[PDB]
Amino acid sequence: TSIMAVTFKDGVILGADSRTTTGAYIANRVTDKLTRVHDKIWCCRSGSAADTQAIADIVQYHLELYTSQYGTPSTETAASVFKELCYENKDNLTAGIIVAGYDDKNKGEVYTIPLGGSVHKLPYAIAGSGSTFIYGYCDKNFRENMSKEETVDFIKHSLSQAIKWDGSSGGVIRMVVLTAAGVERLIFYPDEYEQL
Amino acid sequence: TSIMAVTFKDGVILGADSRTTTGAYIANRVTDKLTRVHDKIWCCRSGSAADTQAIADIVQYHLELYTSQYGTPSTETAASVFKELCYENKDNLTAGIIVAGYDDKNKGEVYTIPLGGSVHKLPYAIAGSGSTFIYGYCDKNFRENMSKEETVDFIKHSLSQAIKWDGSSGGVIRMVVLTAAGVERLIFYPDEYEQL
Amino acid sequence: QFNPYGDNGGTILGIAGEDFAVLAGDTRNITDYSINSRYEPKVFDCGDNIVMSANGFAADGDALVKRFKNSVKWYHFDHNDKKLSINSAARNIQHLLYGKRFFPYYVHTIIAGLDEDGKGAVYSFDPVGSYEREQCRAGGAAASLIMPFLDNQVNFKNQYEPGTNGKVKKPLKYLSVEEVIKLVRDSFTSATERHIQVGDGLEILIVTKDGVRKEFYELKRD
Amino acid sequence: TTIAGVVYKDGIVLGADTRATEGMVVADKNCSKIHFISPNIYCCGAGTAADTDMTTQLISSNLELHSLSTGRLPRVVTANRMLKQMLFRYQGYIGAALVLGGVDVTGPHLYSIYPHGSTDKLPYVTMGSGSLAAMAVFEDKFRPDMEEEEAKNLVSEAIAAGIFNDLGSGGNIDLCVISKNKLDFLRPYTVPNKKGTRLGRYRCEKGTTAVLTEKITPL
Amino acid sequence: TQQPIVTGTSVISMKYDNGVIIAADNLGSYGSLLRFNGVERLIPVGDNTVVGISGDISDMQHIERLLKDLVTENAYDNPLADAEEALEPSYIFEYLATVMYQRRSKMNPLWNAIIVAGVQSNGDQFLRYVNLLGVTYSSPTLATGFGAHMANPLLRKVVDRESDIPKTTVQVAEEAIVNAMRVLYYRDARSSRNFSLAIIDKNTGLTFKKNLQVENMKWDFAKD
Amino acid sequence: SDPSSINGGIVVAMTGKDCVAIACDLRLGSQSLGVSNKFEKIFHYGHVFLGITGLATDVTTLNEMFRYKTNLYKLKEERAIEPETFTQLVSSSLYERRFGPYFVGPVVAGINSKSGKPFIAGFDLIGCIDEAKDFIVSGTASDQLFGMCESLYEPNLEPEDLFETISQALLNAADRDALSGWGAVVYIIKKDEVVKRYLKMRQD
Amino acid sequence: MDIILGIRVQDSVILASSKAVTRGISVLKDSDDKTRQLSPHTLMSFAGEAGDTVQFAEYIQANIQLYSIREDYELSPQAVSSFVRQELAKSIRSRRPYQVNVLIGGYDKKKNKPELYQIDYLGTKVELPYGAHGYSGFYTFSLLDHHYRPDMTTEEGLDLLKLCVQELEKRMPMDFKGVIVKIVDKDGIRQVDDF
Amino acid sequence: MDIILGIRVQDSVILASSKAVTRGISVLKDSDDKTRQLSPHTLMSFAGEAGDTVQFAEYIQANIQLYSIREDYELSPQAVSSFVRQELAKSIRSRRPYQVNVLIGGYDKKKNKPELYQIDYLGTKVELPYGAHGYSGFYTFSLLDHHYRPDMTTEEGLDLLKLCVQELEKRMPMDFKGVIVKIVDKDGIRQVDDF
Amino acid sequence: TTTLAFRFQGGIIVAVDSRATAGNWVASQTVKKVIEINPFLLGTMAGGAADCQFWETWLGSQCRLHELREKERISVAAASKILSNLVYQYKGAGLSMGTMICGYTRKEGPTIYYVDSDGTRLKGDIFCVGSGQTFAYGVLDSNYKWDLSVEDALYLGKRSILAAAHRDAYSGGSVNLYHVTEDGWIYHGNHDVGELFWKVKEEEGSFNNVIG
Ligand SMILES: *C[C@@](C)(O)[C@](*)(O)[C@H](Cc1ccccc1)NC(=O)[C@H](Cc1ccc(OC)cc1)NC(=O)[C@H](C)NC(=O)CN1CCOCC1
Ligand SMILES: *C[C@@](C)(O)[C@](*)(O)[C@H](Cc1ccccc1)NC(=O)[C@H](Cc1ccc(OC)cc1)NC(=O)[C@H](C)NC(=O)CN1CCOCC1
Ligand SMILES: *C[C@@](C)(O)[C@](*)(O)[C@H](Cc1ccccc1)NC(=O)[C@H](Cc1ccc(OC)cc1)NC(=O)[C@H](C)NC(=O)CN1CCOCC1
Ligand SMILES: *C[C@@](C)(O)[C@](*)(O)[C@H](Cc1ccccc1)NC(=O)[C@H](Cc1ccc(OC)cc1)NC(=O)[C@H](C)NC(=O)CN1CCOCC1
Ligand SMILES: [Mg+2]
Ligand SMILES: [Mg+2]
Ligand SMILES: [Mg+2]
Ligand SMILES: [Mg+2]
Ligand SMILES: [Mg+2]
Repeated sequence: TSIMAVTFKDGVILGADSRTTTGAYIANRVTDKLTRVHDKIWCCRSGSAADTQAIADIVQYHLELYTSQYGTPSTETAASVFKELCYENKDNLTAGIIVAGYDDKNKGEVYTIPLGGSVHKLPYAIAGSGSTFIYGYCDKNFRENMSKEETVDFIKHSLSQAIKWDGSSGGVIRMVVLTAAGVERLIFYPDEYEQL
Repeated sequence: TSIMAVTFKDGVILGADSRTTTGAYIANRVTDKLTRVHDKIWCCRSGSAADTQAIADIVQYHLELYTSQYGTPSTETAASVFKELCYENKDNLTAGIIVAGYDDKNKGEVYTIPLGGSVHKLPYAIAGSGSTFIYGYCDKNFRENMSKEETVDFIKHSLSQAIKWDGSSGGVIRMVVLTAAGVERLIFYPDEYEQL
Repeated sequence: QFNPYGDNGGTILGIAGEDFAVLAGDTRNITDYSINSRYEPKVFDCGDNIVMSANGFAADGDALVKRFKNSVKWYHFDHNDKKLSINSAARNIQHLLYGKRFFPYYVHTIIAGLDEDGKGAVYSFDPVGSYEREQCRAGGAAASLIMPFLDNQVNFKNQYEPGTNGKVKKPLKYLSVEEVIKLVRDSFTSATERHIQVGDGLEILIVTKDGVRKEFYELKRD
Repeated sequence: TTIAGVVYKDGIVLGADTRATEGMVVADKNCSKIHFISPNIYCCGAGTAADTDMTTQLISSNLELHSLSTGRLPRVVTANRMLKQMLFRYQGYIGAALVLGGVDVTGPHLYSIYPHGSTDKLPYVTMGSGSLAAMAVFEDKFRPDMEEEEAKNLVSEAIAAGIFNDLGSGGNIDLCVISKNKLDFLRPYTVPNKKGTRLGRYRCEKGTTAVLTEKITPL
Repeated sequence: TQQPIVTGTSVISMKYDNGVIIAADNLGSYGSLLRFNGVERLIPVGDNTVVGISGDISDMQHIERLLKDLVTENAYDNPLADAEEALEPSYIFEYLATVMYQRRSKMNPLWNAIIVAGVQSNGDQFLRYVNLLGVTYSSPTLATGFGAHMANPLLRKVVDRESDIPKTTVQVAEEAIVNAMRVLYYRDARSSRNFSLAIIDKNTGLTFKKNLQVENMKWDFAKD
Repeated sequence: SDPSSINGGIVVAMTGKDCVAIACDLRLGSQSLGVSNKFEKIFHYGHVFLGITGLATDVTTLNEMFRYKTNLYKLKEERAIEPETFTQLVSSSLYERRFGPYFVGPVVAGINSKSGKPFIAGFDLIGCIDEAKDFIVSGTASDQLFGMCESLYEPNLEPEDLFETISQALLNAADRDALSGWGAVVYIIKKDEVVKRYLKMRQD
Repeated sequence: MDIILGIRVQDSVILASSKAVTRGISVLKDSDDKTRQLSPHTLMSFAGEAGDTVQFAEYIQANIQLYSIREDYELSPQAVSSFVRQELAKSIRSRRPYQVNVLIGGYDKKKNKPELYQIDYLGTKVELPYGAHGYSGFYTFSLLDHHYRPDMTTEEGLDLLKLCVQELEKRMPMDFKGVIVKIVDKDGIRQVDDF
Repeated sequence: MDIILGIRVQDSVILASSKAVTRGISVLKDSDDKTRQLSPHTLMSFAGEAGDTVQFAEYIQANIQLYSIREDYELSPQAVSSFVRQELAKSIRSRRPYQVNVLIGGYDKKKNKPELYQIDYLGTKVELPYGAHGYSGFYTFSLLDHHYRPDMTTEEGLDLLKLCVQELEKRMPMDFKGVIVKIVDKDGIRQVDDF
Repeated sequence: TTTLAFRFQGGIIVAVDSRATAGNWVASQTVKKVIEINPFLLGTMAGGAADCQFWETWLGSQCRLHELREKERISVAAASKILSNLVYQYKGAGLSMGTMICGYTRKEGPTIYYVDSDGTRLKGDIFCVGSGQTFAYGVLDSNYKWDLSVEDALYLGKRSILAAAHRDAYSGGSVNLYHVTEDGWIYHGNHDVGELFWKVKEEEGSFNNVIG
């Protein structure tokens, strides 16, 4: 899987490939790995598909119940609920989740939750099997307070490389843009990103 | 280990980090992983230190005896001798070797020999544990027929990233330049490359 | 770890008549749940009026058949073009198989032909070369489905005469070549219906004093 | 097993073969694999056969009770959730691999559910030993918004690919067409193999078997 | 005993009325890493045979050298090396089949699956498979590894039995092969877009096509 | 070690014209040692017949269990259980031990008393229903029985024609299995009479 | 525990059970009675794992004796055997199963018939004319197949049993230190003190 | 093979060796002589793995008999035992070692002394007043520690040996079918036919 | 398998069953477990079918070379020891072989040697080898005496295999009988257990554990 979340001036953007594998067989080539846990809190999923879906469904439930009682939860609160599930059930789970959200107060925020169940707040984050190949590229090319078009290009180029080298990643590049303006879904096909 | 060989206009340049590990202990922090098998045929060594030294010594012997009888061997010939040893003794060896040399006829050439014992002639090559992190970066930034100063920078930036992310790599960045002009040894210290 | 053996499926059937013999086999070749070929012959004319099949692991089967064919060739050279009798061929095959006792040929072998009195013969071998002459033998994947039917219909087992109630056995009347071919085709139709590795085609080699004849029939392809 | 489904213009077409096996032996040649969940939702089933039967039946039963309480037709998402959450809880030990298809108030929906509790929501899916053979046919010939008779043919063609090329699959082709206006449960849709004809009669004549004793009791 | 390191995926093939077609992608995988993007896995032998190889790439390169060396050796003291005593597909196959089975029997196999495609002296189509165990078989369509599961079902719809071979033209057969290569790219996680294709025809000879690509790719249904 | 082949034995059932037949061998062993040659595997609950192969302690336990359940059924329903209903009861009961199963291969046989329709069925050890019209087989010589039944069987046989078919299927299949035989029983079941016959077979 | 035999004749059931109790390399005792009286006309012999054998026998004995007091009635041998089988069949799926095999020899006072039941640690019950557990059966069943008749007297049963014990002394590797023999008939249970 | 004993008295060595040959669950023979005469005044008893035992004994016998012909002379018991030990010590580091334990009882005609050597399959040699191999020694050594005296007669040696065999029959689990006894003295080797 | 051979007043009796198994699969019921080495030597076969058939056929070749080289019939002692010394060379390799070398010569009289694949070689008067040896031992040992006639000995051997054919799941098919005397061996027929069992039951009044 190749997934990433990147903060920028107007907010945050999540990105992902669309490949799901069973050994060498691509079980779903058009997978949607960007899932919505609240209006403007989304996550990227890597690891066991069953585990990450089960977690994401429970988080969605917790935040819906939080909203009923205490209003809109912060991105930090969403990350804490993901962490709590992942840490306490570390022996039975294989889940690597990036949490990304837009507040008006805090603006864009990215939290990564690797296998251990630890939490790390970062300007951007990369994860999944295909992320190994783009550490070098992403570190050299990331800047803070990029524009929307720059951040879309930074994610598109990065995942293009992750897809190129990782057999476990592939298909379309999906993105989800989180700003004050709302929620925008973007898709990019092989014919576009392969020629970069 | 992080190693690479890159062809350019005037010839070829080999590059390497200097770290040698025994588990977490850095047994040699100033290691020389670029070894000379002929006047203008060198190799980069990754894998078992004992295996790669034993191989490099045998190749050096074969090419010295080739030279005594048939004059200067081609870079292709050197690669074939490395391949022959690595392929036929694949069950007992852990060696990943890049072979790089300068002919006047052929100019710069790079051959990579991964674990299997297969041979692959390439414009440039990367290898070692730290190479995983720079596939994305190297693919995006490599051009053919670069100048010497561009290729030194391309190798310096690449291995700087490989060192940054891989714990198994580190120390100084050594390089060896192979052109018609001769053989030049370059070294770059942490204080120089870390701030890139 | 490397596993030198594999299973290519298939099923074979030998039946000895009074003055003839048949050796049949399905033409499907498989590995696991995949079909490799719908027509890969398995039963071979080896010369000297002997037909052979080595069903199981197809590589070991091909190797063995190849070695026996060569054994027939060198028997002619070394013994003044003498015809290799079916009993002698069988003993030669025992030694070929037992030669690899500690790294076996993963196959169940059957040869068919005529004995030196002109009567029909079928010999049957385990993987390490133990053998015996029989009148009837199925081998391979669906052998457990076919052999009981052949005990019942060829040797008239558990069959008695109506009216006597268990006292007088049904007499052991001889089967014609047309009668035997019906049993083979129906045995393979049954085995195809109930065994997943059996199907595609049936190839029968018939041995008489006049020589080796072939017949081919379609089998269900799923 | 070869099970498959497609989303077409008016709704859903589900497909399945009819071979049940034990070991390498065929126990049933005409075995039904398309299960009833609710009147507007059906489920094709592959994997461990008992697990497939009981898992569909339990979720069908619970949806019936759910639907009686709410008074409205159930949705595919709730069938999907109930199956998913159960299979996840049991960590793969309930070896059910389903193709879930139905038509809601919200339109037609098709899912694939895996033994570990993962689900994919897709316009076409295939599962079982014969899923690759069947998926090859869909990658070759599928397009979105097909007409009914075209979609029927594509699914039938995909199951056939499994029947012939996969040894795990065989027998007849069953379809289930689901739209807003109708439900068409076609069993069998096609009989691609004739039953082999036997050339002899091997049945024994009366008094051929040897008996020791006999008893008769009326009812 | 070893384990394969750098690997090649599916080789697919079929017969048609006048000859045979064979194809294979240009990738050398290193586990999940798509390491080498310029690897040729169809290796021609003379002007009447193409050997398509999947599995371990170092063992492929070894086999490539054996075949190269076989051509050299057949030329020795052979005035008819480019005519009646040229190497045949059936000769080249039987050699490889002998080698493969010998190596498995010494518990040191060549970790490959091979398809030999060609046309014989008398115009007959030759198409046969051999693998690391020495197992051999022939069929109107043949495919290794992943292609056995996805390519064969599609190719068999064009040539289901022997009697369909004369009815199949080179255009129909080539379309089917290229169609199958697209399907494998969608669905095989260890495949690539770039491939090579080879036609060996009894009239037009050996045509070797490099740098082909999978095209007409349906991804539009993803956005929903 | 393998619980399904410690004790050994077989059951087969067939349909005919207005009749069904079910049959079983009489062996009980401890692997190679033959112990009993009077261990019947066919039981009945009213007009519904149940054959059970596999681990003998479970064969006995399940018989006792289904007697229990069908007795309470009859008391509450005020009628005997039918084959279709009993089949579902067997399936339920086996599946409730999904992760610690009874090591058995049950076979239902009977005639529905209301419709008059002949009925047979079979199950795996966790209760999946094989629901075939022609024949059902079970035991250590199941492969052998499958082959015999597929070549001998034909539809709509009269009771005494069917007797010969099922008997020859059982006997010839058992004689190719080390852990089956030692005697055999055949029930011919009609809508209102049942004929039970013991077969003469080789005692090795 | 090693050898336990049983044989049902015309009017009685005879149980023979070895006297040796071995642990490792030492024979700790050569006079061990591997039986318990469950009721006046029902006797159970037993063999299997150390501890489990006696613990199981005494537990069954206690329950049948409780039944006898409560109802002022002796359960039939058929009933006792069915109770024992259920206990073993319950046991086999426990945390720690009873590793005990048993023979139940009883005289049914209602039917005026001797009855012999063989039950293993799995709960596998069979009524037999003669039975054995463990390796003994491999020798003794073929003898009894040859020599047994249903209408034999108790003395003929004891002679046939001597022939079984001689064959076991000749051909078995372990010294089982002879057998204690007990007869179960209409008059109850008695021990043959010279064998 | 199971029990082999040896005891050296005043003027002789006495070797007792069991008669049973068991394979699995069946005692195949009850009259097996587990000894070979190496020379007229030297006897070797043996026990260990099937096949290896006899093969080793007969091989040693052949070599000593060859020495006897070549030199027209009988090797001392000390010499024969040293030859045997070396063969076993060579064996233990082979591809497939001989799994055989031995006792060598001899009368040295030069020194006019009986001698008993105990050697195991590793090549561990010891001269002893009394010896045993396998489990027998666990019972028999404590007896002999109590009752043995160096100046005993051959009849006293045989009584002391009966007391060893009775204790083994009482306390060992396996029926070894009694022992064949042989005396090695100045007049050669003879078998005690009633024991 | 069940093979027995025993010595008595009027020679040697040898009897064997005729079943071959591959697990619980009955592979054949018409198998020859007695090899006729010459007119005075028999070999029985138990264990691996190939191992027996091969090395006992080979034994017959080595017995022929002895009588060519030495102008004299090979002794039973010598014939048995060729086979025992052979299997001992293959010890640990996994040969499975349990056999009985039965024969007559003037030098030794009637003689039986037990030889097995782990090197054991034993002379004796009675042996039973196979999966069904215990069942045969039971009947044989309890009806044996030197006294026996040739008619009674032949029957007792026939009956001791029947006994094991019945109880042992891996023995059966038919009983092949041999009588060895000073003049050589004599075949005494193939007796199918299918018919023999019911005949022996009726005539002897035994096997009362059975329904029939
Ligand atoms: C790089 C990639 C594509 O693997 C990325 O990490 C995927 C993330 C993803 C996929 C779909 C939806 C959301 C997120 N992961 C997968 O594709 C996983 C790979 C995976 C499997 C198993 C484990 O650890 C136990 C980790 C990662 N694919 C699956 O989960 C598929 C659907 N199911 C299986 O492979 C079945 N296996 C059987 C063995 O037991 C585990 C599940
Ligand atoms: C990334 C790095 C630094 O590991 C790179 O690949 C090194 C290449 C190198 C180092 C020195 C000179 C030339 C080239 N490799 C090492 O530092 C190796 C790591 C390694 C060890 C073992 C194996 O495979 C068996 C592969 C890689 N370090 C060593 O070889 C050191 C000197 N020795 C040991 O770690 C001792 N071990 C003990 C266990 O048996 C293997 C050797
Ligand atoms: C291609 C095929 C035939 O496998 C397809 O998936 C079948 C789907 C099906 C659905 C409903 C009714 C009938 C058939 N599945 C089967 O036929 C399964 C195949 C199978 C066997 C074994 C295992 O083990 C994990 C999985 C799948 N057949 C069965 O389930 C049969 C009836 N029962 C058994 O094989 C008994 N085993 C015992 C061990 O536990 C699993 C059940
Ligand atoms: C009662 C029985 C069956 O045990 C008796 O001993 C048979 C004696 C016999 C003698 C001559 C000809 C035929 C039969 N033995 C068999 O039938 C053997 C039993 C057996 C199988 C396997 C082994 O393995 C060490 C030992 C004994 N059956 C066979 O030999 C069968 C027909 N063949 C195989 O099992 C083939 N395998 C292949 C691998 O190598 C071992 C033999
Ligand atoms: Mg990719
Ligand atoms: Mg089929
Ligand atoms: Mg069903
Ligand atoms: Mg039988
Ligand atoms: Mg038997």
